[PDB]
Amino acid sequence: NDVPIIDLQQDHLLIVQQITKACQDFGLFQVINHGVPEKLMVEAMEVYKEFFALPAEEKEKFQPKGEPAKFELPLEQKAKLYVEGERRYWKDTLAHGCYPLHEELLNSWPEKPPTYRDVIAKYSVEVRKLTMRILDYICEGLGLKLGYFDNELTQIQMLLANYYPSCPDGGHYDGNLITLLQQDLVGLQQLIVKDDKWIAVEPIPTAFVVNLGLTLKVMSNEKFEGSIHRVVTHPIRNRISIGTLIGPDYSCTIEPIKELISQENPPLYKPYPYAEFAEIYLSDKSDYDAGVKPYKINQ
Ligand SMILES: CN1[C@@H]2CC[C@H]1C[C@@H](OC(=O)[C@H](CO)c1ccccc1)C2
Ligand SMILES: O=C(O)CNC(=O)C(=O)O
Ligand code: NI
Ligand SMILES: [Sr+2]
Repeated sequence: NDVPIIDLQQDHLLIVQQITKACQDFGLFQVINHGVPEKLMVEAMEVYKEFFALPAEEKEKFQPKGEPAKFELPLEQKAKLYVEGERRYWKDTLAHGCYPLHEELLNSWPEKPPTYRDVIAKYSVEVRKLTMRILDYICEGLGLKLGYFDNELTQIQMLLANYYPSCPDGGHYDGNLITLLQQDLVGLQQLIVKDDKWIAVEPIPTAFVVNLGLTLKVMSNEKFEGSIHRVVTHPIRNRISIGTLIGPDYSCTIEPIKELISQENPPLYKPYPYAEFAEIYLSDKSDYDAGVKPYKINQ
């Protein structure tokens, strides 16, 4: 496995160097000793195991007008079941916003299992906290002031809990800024561009896989790579994974961070509305970066 595993209790400068190199080379890495309670990660996975085992009577409560929603605008934050492209569906996703944790938002979350709201609220807070630490390591690697992304660029925090039914014998960037993913079974693969080859991202049940989204690829002016990754169906196990997809509010304007831009390293994208990007990203799957192709410049 060539995917870096970065221990967040090493000396501070080694963390920054390792994260920086991973962001430049792959756009994907794993973190361990990351400060999120292991007992909470286990409880959250147990919550989704139970949720996906509930009977139809419960699951229908998350299916607007009798069927799962699609990832299409407007992308609401209330909890809903989603599907995304059929295969030989292939994936059920429970998704909802998590930030800020409002009463009206929490009130849309599952009531069963009865621990869902307490466990997943605590998990959201912890995963967010860790996500903001990692962005700050990225700030130091890019030479940006700490806290640069602690604003509307991280205003939206979508939890996407995925269930992949087994089959005996899908690639994308995430369009947002940064994603943390918890898994405990093989199935996640990263595209190694230089070989045009898919490789396994080893499942470490107490680690988080960190992958950079298209928005960060653009804002770093391609100093950092976004991760192109996919999931292959498990031949034996139903697989569950928990993604926390953090990024801009839909009222944001995305552009290469001006402080990174020079005469020698000009901007590679013009500014665009995130909401306009989001529409293309969700609709046009003709290429991985179709969402940002209309904004490319200096090529
Ligand atoms: C596998 N798919 C991919 C990634 C997750 C899942 C569902 C969809 O991605 C999203 O819905 C996220 C939600 O924040 C998104 C939506 C608009 C703009 C930026 C990011 C596409
Ligand atoms: O489920 C996995 O292991 C990977 N999930 C995704 O890439 C996603 O939901 O965007
Ligand atoms: Ni993804
Ligand atoms: Sr139904």
